[PDB]
Amino acid sequence: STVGDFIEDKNNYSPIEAANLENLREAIKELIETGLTEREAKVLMMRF
Amino acid sequence: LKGKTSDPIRMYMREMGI
Amino acid sequence: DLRPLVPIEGGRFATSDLNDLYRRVINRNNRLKKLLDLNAPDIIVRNEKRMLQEAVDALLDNGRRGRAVTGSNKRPLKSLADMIKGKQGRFRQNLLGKRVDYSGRSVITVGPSLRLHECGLPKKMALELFKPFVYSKLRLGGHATTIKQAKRMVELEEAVVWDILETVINEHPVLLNRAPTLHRLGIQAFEPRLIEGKAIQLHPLVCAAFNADFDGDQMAVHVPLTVESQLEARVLMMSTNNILSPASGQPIITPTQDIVLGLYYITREKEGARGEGKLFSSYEDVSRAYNSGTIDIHAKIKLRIDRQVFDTKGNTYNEKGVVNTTVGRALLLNILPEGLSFSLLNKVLVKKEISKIINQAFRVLGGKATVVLADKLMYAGFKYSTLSGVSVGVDDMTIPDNKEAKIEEAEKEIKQITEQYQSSLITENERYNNIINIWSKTSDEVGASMMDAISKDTVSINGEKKEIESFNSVYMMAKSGARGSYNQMRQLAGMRGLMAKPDGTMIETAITANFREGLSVLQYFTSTHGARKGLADTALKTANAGYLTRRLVDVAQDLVVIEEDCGTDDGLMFSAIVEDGEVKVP
Amino acid sequence: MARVTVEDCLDKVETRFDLVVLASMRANKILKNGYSESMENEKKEKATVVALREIAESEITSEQILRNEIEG
Amino acid sequence: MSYSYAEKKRIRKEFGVLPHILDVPYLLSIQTESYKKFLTVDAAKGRLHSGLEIVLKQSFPVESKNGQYELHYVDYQIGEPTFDETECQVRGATYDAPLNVKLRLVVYNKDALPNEKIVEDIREEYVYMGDIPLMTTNGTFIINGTERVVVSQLHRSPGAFFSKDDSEEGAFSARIIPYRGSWLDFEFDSKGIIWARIDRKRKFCATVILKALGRGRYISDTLKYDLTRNTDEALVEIYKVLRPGDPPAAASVKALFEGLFFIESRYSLSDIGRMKLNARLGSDKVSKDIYTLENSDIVGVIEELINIRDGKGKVDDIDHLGNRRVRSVGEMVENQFRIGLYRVEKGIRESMSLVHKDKLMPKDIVNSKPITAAIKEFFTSGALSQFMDQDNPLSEVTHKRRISALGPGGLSRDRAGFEVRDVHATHYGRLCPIETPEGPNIGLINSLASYARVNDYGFLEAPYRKVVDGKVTDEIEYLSAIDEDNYVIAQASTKLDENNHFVEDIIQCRSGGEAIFTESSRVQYMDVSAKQMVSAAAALIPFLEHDDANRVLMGANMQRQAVPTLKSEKPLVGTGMEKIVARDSGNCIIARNVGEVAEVDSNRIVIKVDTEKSQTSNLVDIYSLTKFKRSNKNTCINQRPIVNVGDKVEAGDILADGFATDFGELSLGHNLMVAFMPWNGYNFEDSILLSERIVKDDKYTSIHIEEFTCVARDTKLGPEEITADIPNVSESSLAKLDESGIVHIGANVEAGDILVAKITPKAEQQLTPEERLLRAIFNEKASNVVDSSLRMPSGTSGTVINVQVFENDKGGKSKRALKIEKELIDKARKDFDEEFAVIESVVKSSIEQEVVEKVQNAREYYEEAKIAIDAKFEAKKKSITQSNELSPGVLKTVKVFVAIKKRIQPGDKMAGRHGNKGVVSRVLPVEDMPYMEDGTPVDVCLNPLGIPSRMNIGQILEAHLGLASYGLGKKIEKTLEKTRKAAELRKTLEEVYNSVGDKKVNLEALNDEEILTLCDNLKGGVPIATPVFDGAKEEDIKSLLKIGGFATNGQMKLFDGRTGKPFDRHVTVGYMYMLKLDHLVDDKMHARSTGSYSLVTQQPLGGKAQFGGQRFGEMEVWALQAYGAAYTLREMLTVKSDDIAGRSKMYKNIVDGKLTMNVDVPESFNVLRNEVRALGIDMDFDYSSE
Amino acid sequence: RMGHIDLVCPVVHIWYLKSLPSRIGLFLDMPLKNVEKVLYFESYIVTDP
Amino acid sequence: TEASINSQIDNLRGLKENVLIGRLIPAGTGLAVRKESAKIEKMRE
DNA sequence: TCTGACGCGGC
DNA sequence: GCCGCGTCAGA
Ligand SMILES: [Mg+2]
Repeated sequence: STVGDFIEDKNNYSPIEAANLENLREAIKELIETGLTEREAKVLMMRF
Repeated sequence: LKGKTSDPIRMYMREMGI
Repeated sequence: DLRPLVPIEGGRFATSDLNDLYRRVINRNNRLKKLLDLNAPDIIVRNEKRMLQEAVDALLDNGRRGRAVTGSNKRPLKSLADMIKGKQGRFRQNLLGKRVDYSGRSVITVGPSLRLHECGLPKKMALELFKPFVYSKLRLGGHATTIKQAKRMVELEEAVVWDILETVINEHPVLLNRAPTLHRLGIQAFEPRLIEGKAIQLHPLVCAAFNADFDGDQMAVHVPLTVESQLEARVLMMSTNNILSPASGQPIITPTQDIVLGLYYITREKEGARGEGKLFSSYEDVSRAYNSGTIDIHAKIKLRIDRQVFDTKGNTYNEKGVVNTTVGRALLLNILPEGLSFSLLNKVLVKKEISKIINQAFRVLGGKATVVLADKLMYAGFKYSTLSGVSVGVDDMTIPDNKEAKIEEAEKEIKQITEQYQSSLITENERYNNIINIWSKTSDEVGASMMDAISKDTVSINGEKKEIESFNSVYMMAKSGARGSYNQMRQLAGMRGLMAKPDGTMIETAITANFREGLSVLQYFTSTHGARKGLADTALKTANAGYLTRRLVDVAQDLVVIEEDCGTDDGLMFSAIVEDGEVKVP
Repeated sequence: MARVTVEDCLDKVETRFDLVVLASMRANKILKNGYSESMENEKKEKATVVALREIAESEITSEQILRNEIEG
Repeated sequence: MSYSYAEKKRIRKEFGVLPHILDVPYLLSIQTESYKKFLTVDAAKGRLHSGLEIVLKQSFPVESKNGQYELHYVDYQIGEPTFDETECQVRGATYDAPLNVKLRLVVYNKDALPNEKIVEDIREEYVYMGDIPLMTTNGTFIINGTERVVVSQLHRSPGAFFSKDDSEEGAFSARIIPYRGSWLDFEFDSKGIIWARIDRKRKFCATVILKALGRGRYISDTLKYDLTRNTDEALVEIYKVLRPGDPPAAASVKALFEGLFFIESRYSLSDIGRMKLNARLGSDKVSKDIYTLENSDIVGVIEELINIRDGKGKVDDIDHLGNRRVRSVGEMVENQFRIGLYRVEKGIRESMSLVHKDKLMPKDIVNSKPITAAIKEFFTSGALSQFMDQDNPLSEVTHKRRISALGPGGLSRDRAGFEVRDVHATHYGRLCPIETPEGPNIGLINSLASYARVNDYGFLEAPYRKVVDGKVTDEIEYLSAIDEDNYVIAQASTKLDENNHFVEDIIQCRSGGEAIFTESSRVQYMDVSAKQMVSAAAALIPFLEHDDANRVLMGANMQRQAVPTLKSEKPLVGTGMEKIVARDSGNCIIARNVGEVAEVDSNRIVIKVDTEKSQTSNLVDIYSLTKFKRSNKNTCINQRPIVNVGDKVEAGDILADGFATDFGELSLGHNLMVAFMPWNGYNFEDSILLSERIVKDDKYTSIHIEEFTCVARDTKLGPEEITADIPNVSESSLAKLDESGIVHIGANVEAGDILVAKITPKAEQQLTPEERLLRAIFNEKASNVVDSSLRMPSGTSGTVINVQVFENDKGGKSKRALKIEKELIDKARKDFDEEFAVIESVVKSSIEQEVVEKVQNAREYYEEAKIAIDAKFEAKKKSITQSNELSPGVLKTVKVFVAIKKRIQPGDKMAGRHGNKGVVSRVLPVEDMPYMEDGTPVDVCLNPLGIPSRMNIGQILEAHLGLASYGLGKKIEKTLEKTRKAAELRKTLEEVYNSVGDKKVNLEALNDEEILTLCDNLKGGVPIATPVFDGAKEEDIKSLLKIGGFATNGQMKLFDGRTGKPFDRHVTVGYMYMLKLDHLVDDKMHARSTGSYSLVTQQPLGGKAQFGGQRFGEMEVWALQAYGAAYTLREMLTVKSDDIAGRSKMYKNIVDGKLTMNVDVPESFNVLRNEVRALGIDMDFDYSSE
Repeated sequence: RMGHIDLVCPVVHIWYLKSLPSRIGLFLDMPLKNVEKVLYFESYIVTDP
Repeated sequence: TEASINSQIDNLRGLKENVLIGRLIPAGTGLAVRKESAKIEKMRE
């Protein structure tokens, strides 16, 4: 072999590193949907 | 002489020491 | 990012060869501009303007015209064009290559209990290849809610994991492949089933397609994922679809090595045996009898049969009566499906007939009937090939008796030829050729002798001594096409004979000994020549056939059956291809 | 090969290729209909084989199957 | 028959007929002696000058530029290795020896030769030169602490070679092959022109050189064909060929030509080209000492060319061993030394052009670098220096006798074919024509034949017995490879009659190199032995002469990948050669002097030597054992002592056999009562069935010693730390960690626990809004550090045995570092102090016992013992304060050592010595195997269908002999299960041993205690030795079988284990030694779901080292095409490998559980469109409406 | 996302010169070595008739 | 370099091109699709 | 090594 | 219009 096939991609999100995210990106998007009537939702969205 | 020789170093040395 | 400079271990970096050629053309252009500015003499202007052209050509593809540049390590650099050509290049390396995911590979073992559409699978590789499916089923099952949850619960191998895994793969076929993949039977689809251990098991009847044997070969395994794919594997790629070979209609799953030994063994006959000439109504009768241990399995009995038989023209006529069979063959009566005539099983059953059975079954009865039949054939041949305890001693190799004198005649004639030469009465080359023929013919004779010396055994049976076909081991291993041929028998019991020096010109001294008797140093040395030559000749071919099939695949890669009829009315004239001595193809 | 095989299905539909595409369409339809209510897929087989069984028993008459794509 | 210590423990009944003319020479001579010639001298061999000094001789008088500067060589002195062998390995260094020489410089007024250099510079000193890597006693080098071996090299000889590439007639040629430089030639044509070329050129007529000197016709056939006129036209024409487009000069080409063939440092033949040319031409009238070419020589060349063109001569054979020679390491290193000296002296002629000093000393001049930076490179990167394949003691010897034809100055893997890959009739006594590789290398490796040797010029000789008028004498000579062409040689089995006269008349022999029958009147030599033809690893195959060759090839190539196991078990059917290999490799401990055992324990041995019968000695010597030392393939090495307290031993006996040996017999496997019967398919093709008694009794179980190592660097964000302090980690996963960040010594680590815990800092979070929120809910702080610890990779287990830790440099170490290092060097120094103290206690016991003169005799030996104790306690601190130069940039590093037993399991690979092999297919419970009538069961169930087709019969005969030995074992057992007396045991032992065979072991020579050791050691079986071509014949095996009480067959009656009803057709049984091969299944499983990807192409990795990804290569694409399997081919090329969106998309679809696919386009194609676009070519997608 | 480099004096694409047959040669209807001489600064050639 | 001059167009139309670019090759089930889906038009039209 | 397709120069 | 001698392209 050669060295030019042991260097690997390090600055991206392996398809697991980018699947444990939408499982959270969508989680709280529902968690909040069982909170305030509407207000604190608006406030947390605007302020975060 | 101008005899198809490709490498430039000779084609420069020739004229150089003229 | 197509010529990176990523830093790697050792606090060092890994440039690409393109970075250097770029870093050269650039500062050469820069110096050129500076010169043109400063109004230098035209000689050095010329030298710069030429050095620039050289670096540009090197960047495009160095080595086209000069003595292509090298780095410190003194390798010819990998220029631009040198990336999209050659076997290691870009086209046939990463566009038709693609190391894929969801794959694994390990050592193969036999597993003679499976069915023709199954395969063992170590639970570890299974847990790995199916992991996301397991994740999905755990989440939906309500035993974990996040992904970190399931990943943390599979890392420790919970018990429910194994159950959910087993239900994942209930009907999820996989692929199996062996490295040199010459024909489409080099890839087939099976249905896994969990096993412990760390090696793949595959049904033996297919080790002829994959051209595999169990001395260490390793197979790969890929998974299909979609709904179209893992249905295409089921319909077009499962082992139960590939019976006949695409090359020629001959079947490909016929019993091979000692599945044939047992069948041929229990399907022979013997003259004076126990229970001879008895009477039996049906198969179960013969079974009950034979398990009681009174009858010899090679005995001749009379069985009354009654079963349908399929005619050529789609008829199905009834057949009945009493037939003189052998205790062995009746034991195979159970497996024959209703539809085939008993006339197939009622013979001695060497390989060329087992294949006949399978072909006949396929062409009239269906496809599934054939795989079930081959199932039972294996299941039985394995059984009766070990109750017979076939084995091989050294006295099973019987040297013929007339060997010494048959050698004496030959060596005396040789002395006579040397006489005719020594007094210059005969030339040289003719002496050589006639010596060759002498040794050849005598070796042929001494070889043909051991055939009668090992395939026949006389015995003073009740009344007298009559010759009968022997039950010798090494004779049965080769009269049944199981594994062997006449030549090996010759070199075991007869004599080696003529050993060709590298070219092929025979040596004027033949080897008189044989393997049961061993050889002297010189006699072994004379053989190692051809040994090494023939051994080396394969390795120096393994790349050539692949070359030719590659060329051929290119020539016709785009021939597809696209339309029912082309309507034309022109073709060729065929006729039996005589060769002045025989038809050789009707 | 649990119960049903291609040799069965090949009697109604033909060319053994049309089988693939037709069964795939049918299994996709049966899949997207929310059949995955999860109290059944652990007692029976995947839809990929349910479709084959359905085509073998000659229940669907694939001439009909396509008419479920216009139902998309 | 004991005659020695080890054999006295378990004698080996022997067979054969032939008397033992000459013992086999030392095995590793080729590798050792090729170094003494380069480093030392002996006048007896005539070697007055060590080749090193000879290479030094040819450079030093240089006298740079008239500056009254003289440069003369005086002497040379070799330093001492700062660290001995066993230490330059542990420290991670190179066993080295510094080189220093002596130079004198002299000067005077240095005017226009007015007493130029006569008066000044009366001094001289021993300048440092460089470093010289020394070899151990066994022929290996430790380079950066890694035992390496430099295989010899076979290469064409320097001289004249005439051939004819006969796609023509008379297309003769010639070559003057030089030892270093450029090689001429002289070819013919169809018509008869004598052309000439210089290694490659325009084809200019050969008379050009003759002008460059200035029925015999062809001169006139050529002279009138070239237009050249006179002397200088020749040179001005040649100079065009050598340098085209180079305008010639006047006083330039005159240097070119006469430097092309006529400069003693530009072209040479080195005592061989000269001799091989002189003898080829007879002309002694040319000095056989000057190696440069000569005009008389070249006209001889052309004369011989035309002479052969007439028909008076003979072309040569390029493969005939007299034309190819061996060149070992002691020559390669000399060559590199020569290059380095070139460089340094060329630099010397310029380091005088910067005079600034008063009374310049002759030391500032000399440089050193280009010498070591060349030697070291050849040693650390050359193709002819690979790791010593350290599977087992046979692997070592094989690798040290190997002889390649590859490397600098040789062939290439695809630049040869069908010729250099064959056994020439001259190979006979020199290279084994059975032992080679089997890949694309077959025919270029050629292990060495046993009795072979190397003459002073590098040709391989061989021994022989002369004959004198039909009576075979007992003189022995070493006949060369060429003189052998002429004589006629018999073979070692043709019998004699009480006076060494050939009983037969017409025999077989090799007359003209090839084989022929002839008459005893015309023979001149008989071979020294029988195994003279085969290698030193072929001779380990009983009944070799009853086997094929393609099969014995594999049988030899395989038994050197065999893996040693826990308890070595001697073979029961050997060839009396395992006594030799192991003894002839430094894995055993041979006593130097004869004496008595003082005190032995499993760490060292002490021997007091009776000086009465030994030369002047020291009354006590030691041997230090080596426990559990690793080896390149991760296999455990440990020696185990044999002797007992107070035993009489002799010089040349086995004190403690070590690696994979047993009582001094190379043993690689075990013995298994084995049947031959197809069982139930479970040995279908070549598979194997085992019996679960083998496993439960630790029969095939090895010890593999892994070794990990973690390192800590100084990165641009700060120092990384190995302290046992990392958040997100409990004290449970940390529980097995000590108070310093390093695991204990004893903790049975698991598959994925921490070995050393590290951390590295990071930055640049700017975390997602959701990460921000969730930090803001649980008050989750964002740590700036990340841990990268060291954990055992999955699928492994084991425990810990050693923890090496190397600290930093130039920094006063802290408490747990400095104090711990002092405590470790203390546990070394104080313990070794008690060691040397026990040694001194032994010496003092032997002195006070001998007090009845120690007043002056050994009043200084302890003075030398304390000297070395101090040398080691200082070398235990004479390191760099951190044990290495640390390769700057590295703070701290640690080595971890893990060991794990492994047992055989379905999937491993066994293979007997006879070329048969297979994969273990199952393991059956004890009660299932077939079992003999007595009750004993059978271990293995091989398959009978194999043997006939692939004619490896010898395995059968091995099983018969094995059955016999096993019967003879049970006999002695029966006689010994009652009446443990001694006399009648001598009787039954006479019965067992002296019944068959003509050797008569002479069992009278043992006492009533040694007999009770022997009968005990013989219970398992009785060893037998069947030499390789002097074997034991059938009827002997049969008489032995009868003595044992078995059929005059191998065959016997067996019973199934599932019923009990017997099998018909009595089955063969026997013993059949078996091995396990280094192709385990634990390191070939390798599945993969998703992992890293390739940087430049975004595709998975490969190799199971990182995470693999199985190559779905090109040929597997045609398969899926032919099936018409479109879909499964499509997403096999995008979603699985290099569709960035599709990867995550599908991995998401799965975990959710819906149906969808997006397959836009792969990435490699975009990369291709770029790479083609980076040229003036515009490839691009488009649309079409026409 | 590519870039580019500015060349002071033009430079011949090697491919269309040394590809056998030379498209430059076939175009200008001259033998190659005669072209390479011009290119290697070894002669001149009338551009203005 | 030869096709570069002629501005060569290349209709895919083959088996070793739809693979370089990831498309259902025009054989096997590929033509089965191009048939069955085409038979949908005549209905929905 | 080769085997040739394809040359493009001496005559 | 051709008998020998080159380069290139795959082994
Ligand atoms: Mg194999």
